[PDB]
Amino acid sequence: DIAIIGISGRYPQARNIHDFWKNLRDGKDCITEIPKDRWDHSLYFDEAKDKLGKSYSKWGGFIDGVDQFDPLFFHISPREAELMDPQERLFLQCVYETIEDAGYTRETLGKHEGLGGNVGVYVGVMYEEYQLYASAEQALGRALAIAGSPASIANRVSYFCNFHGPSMAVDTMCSSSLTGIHLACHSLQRGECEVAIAGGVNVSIHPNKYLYLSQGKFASSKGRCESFGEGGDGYVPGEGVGAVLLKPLARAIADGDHIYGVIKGSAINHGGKTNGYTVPNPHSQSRVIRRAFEEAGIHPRTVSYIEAHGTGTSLGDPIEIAGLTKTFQEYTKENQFCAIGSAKSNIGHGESAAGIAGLTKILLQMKYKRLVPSLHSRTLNPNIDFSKTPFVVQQELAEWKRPVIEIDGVTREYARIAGISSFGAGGANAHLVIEEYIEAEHRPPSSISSKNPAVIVLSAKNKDRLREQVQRLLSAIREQVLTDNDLAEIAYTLQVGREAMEERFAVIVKSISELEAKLTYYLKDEADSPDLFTGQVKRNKETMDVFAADEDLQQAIDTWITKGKYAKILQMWVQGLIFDWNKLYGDTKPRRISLPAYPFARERYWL
Amino acid sequence: DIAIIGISGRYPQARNIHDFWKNLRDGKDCITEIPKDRWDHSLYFDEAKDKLGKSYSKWGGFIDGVDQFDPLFFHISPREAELMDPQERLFLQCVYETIEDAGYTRETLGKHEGLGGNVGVYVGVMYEEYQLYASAEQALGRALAIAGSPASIANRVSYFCNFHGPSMAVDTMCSSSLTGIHLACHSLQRGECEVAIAGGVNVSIHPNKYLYLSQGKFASSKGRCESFGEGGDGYVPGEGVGAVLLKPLARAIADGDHIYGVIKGSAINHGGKTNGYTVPNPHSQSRVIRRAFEEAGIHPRTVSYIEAHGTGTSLGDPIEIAGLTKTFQEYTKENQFCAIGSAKSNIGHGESAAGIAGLTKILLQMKYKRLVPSLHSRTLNPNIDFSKTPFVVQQELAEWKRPVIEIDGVTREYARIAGISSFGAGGANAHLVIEEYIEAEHRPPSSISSKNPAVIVLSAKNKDRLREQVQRLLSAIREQVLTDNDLAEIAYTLQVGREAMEERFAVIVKSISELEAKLTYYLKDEADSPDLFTGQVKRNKETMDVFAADEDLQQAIDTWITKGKYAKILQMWVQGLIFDWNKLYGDTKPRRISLPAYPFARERYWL
Repeated sequence: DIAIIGISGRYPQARNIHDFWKNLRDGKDCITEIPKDRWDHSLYFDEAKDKLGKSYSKWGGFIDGVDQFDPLFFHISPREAELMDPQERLFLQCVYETIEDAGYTRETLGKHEGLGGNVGVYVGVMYEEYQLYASAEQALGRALAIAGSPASIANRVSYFCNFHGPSMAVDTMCSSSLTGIHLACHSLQRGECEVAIAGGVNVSIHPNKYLYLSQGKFASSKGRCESFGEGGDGYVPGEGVGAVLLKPLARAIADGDHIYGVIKGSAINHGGKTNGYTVPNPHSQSRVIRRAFEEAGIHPRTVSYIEAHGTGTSLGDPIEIAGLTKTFQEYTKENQFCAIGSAKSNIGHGESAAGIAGLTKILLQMKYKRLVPSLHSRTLNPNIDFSKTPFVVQQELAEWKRPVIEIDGVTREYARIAGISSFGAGGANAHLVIEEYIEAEHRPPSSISSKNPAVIVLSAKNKDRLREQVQRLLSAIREQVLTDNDLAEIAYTLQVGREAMEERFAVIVKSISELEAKLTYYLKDEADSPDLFTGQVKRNKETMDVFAADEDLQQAIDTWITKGKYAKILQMWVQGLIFDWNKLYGDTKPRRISLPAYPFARERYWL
Repeated sequence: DIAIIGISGRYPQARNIHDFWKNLRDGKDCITEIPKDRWDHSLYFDEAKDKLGKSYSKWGGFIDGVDQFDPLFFHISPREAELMDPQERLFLQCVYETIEDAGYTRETLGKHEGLGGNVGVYVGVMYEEYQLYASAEQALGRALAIAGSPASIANRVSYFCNFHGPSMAVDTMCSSSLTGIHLACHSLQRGECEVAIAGGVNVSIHPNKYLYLSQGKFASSKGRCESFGEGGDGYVPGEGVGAVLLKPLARAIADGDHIYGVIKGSAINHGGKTNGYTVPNPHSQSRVIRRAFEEAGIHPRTVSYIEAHGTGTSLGDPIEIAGLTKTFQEYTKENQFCAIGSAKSNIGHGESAAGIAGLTKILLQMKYKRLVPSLHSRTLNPNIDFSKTPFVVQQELAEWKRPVIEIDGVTREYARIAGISSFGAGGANAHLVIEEYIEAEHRPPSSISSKNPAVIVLSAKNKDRLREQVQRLLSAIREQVLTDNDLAEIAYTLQVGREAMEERFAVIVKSISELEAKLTYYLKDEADSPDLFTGQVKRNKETMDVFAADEDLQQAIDTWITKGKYAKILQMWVQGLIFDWNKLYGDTKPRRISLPAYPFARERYWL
């Protein structure tokens, strides 16, 4: 029982999980031609399978802004950033976004150690194609040295966030993210780490990838993308970066963090010797799925949705279906009781982030309570008939009904269990089982009233960043339909889940409508207005000692907080004082919620 | 308690662990100038730290024959081999050599599964610099596509050997091998794998490595190699490949496999935020060593030898010594009771195989019962004084005396415990604790006599390979001073630890001297002679069904074996028959011993 308390990711035509969900439910094939920002793309295309390495050329899912970073926010020189892997940059940003989404600060995440916290980091990456530019430059002349060591992608994260736990970069073909989650979960069970950060990353920036994908017949001709049925003969590579935060279920419940799902079981293996290399083994797939389900203590009859490795390959889909059918028929002989689909039909093939993307899709589906359509499964493979299999491919958006079944003379309404599979080209295979979280009790004791008004504080490094942050908060309060009953939750998340920074903005509000009105008024260029607090921290330094080496001022702060006079405390917190927000809540701690993260800058940095 | 039952490795100026031990005990600095087979090496040298990337140029440990392979033995086309990573080739060869050394066949290693065996594979590799040639070719014109994915290094091994367990390639800077051993040991404890193969690999084949190592001030000026003391300011990179076979101690004892050592405990972590990147944290080092020793249940007072990360860096050695001193002073305040050294002063800096090389050095020292001299530690660092520390650097070959101490009023003669540390540049740190294996009882019941003569069988794929194998066996029987009391052990190892192949040679022998005489006579070109059996397997195929679909012949074989008439059974095993050698030994199973492995061919294959 390992809970998920935070997730983030950038995927093609989607900067956030919310945009990803919008594209998923709208059924959008977010796969287009290669941008001109990357290689010219006209040197290698020939429309025939002869020796150029292309002819599977203008089809790939790409994330906008791969060369965008805010190195200053991380205390990194521009000269260092220009030569640090974009995978590393993007993973660092995604980990920070995930930590912010979880409602935890780097200085209080797993911090129950006294020196910085025992947090593990696991990242799935296959290859680095950034130093290949250095090699090309060396061959042409000049001199340049980019080195790889994909361990940096996690070591830099652990160094910046000051984590004291294991930091390793696993590597299994097309299953690195699932293997990383496997290892992180086992570390959590053993107690090596109190909290973990698992994830994966992949970006396509050098044509060598496509050249190899064509030299080997792993490409997908002129088809738009993966097709789970009807004569699919390849897969379309895609970019993608993602991360998820893992904590034991009991600790998450006690701390009150919002939980997306629970990873009940996990498994990995290798197929072995087959009739050639890069040929999957249905027996091994069945065994790994079997062991995952046993470790999870789950009856397959209770499963409702399973995400498959997909790839639309001619000789991967029937084998995967056979393995699933064999490992499901052992216990139940019923048919057409489960749904099957893949996010690859939407976003392409990450090859390292495929597993994390599928996990994100499953979590979004389980949060919005709606099964999402698949793509290109209109006709289905003629080779295999789904009538005998227990799987029916989902084609349209539908309510994910809570399963109700009858086993062994007993009728029960089981929860929403789901499965995800990821099989590597080399032979490595991985599987995860997931289940939804059911809250025990849910009631806020009317904590908002004239006796205790809501305090809203936002901190950033500049004026533009603060403006973007407030814009995003307003847009979120609109698009996620937030109410005045989750005002204390927003206040707590913003108080003890966002680092204090140079520029600070604070207001006292009563209703959500008043909050929105004051935020819009601030967006309008007005200087002097009531209940508006704005300030810096570095312009003022003479009174730092005055309020740092004095305890009677702390007693005055306690008295003012008891009285409810938040105006002065905010007027001087916006300036410079450390403030324990936790003691503001004597008891009945409010839970955390998802809010927009820091709007990093978009500075360009390339060789 | 995880036992070691087999090891292999190729290191500079050493094709085998025996040559490695010879060079270690002789105190040989096996670090020389870059061979002309690799890059020209005269393009980048300038003797000054200005912009060419060299000026730390002609100093590195290299393994002879990095482009040598026997693809036919592995059923791989020459065209495939020319474009498969030399790291992958060398690791495959080393894994086969390790399995052969352990006295286990691929078809009987962890084979208690019914379909091929649940064996795990873990490999430590930092970077692949082989596709950089493809990039250079692309830039210059033409077209070529080598792709990396260092997971292949393990996936190919698992596919060839038909293993059904996890196969992953970890990546931590300069600690990948130790992290792999960590993960393999925990998998063994959890039961995911019954047997494991851990290892590491590194080869230097592209100048970009040295260019980066100079651009960053991680190089070692004009000094020959690492210097643990007296003004060392860098490290010298080196090539190296190695592997070790891991099994639980009880299973190894029951199966009778020879055991090198026992891994009592292991630990890994990350330093965190320090005063800059690539700066070690003594507190983190102390904590990881602490946790390793607790997991091992070992009192540091009982430790006798500890291998350090070394690297001779100006700002790594005092910090490592401080960490070790802090984590050792907690329990004991005594000084100069332990020895410290590094194999890096001999073989350079593997950066992925450093840990496996140190483990090999420790195992060889613990087998030959002799502490080996360090190198370049004549004067020692003036900054740190070893008088207060519990460590004295070993400078000459000496007997590794069994420690005898007095703790808490109780005097005891403890075993030979040892430690090994490996710290990464990024911040990842790892530590292992090792202890020797003490046999309970040791006596052969005079199993060799006229009533049961020794049977010696050797199989290879050709005549030249068989000739080399017999030459190596004779040279080994001479150089390891084997007697006539370990004739049954050799017979069993050769019978149930070597795959039957096309060319087979069999003899019946009584004394070791007679064995050597017959082998030498065979080396001499004679055709017809007594007690000599030679044959093929594929020239004869008509009687295969005759002896495969007949059981009365099996009864005749049993009767002949009972009678002791081995001549006919060998005369026809040399031809084609499967034979269960195990039933030849009714009881009192003989143990396995280390013998030379298959002499792979030296075919050259490069871009």
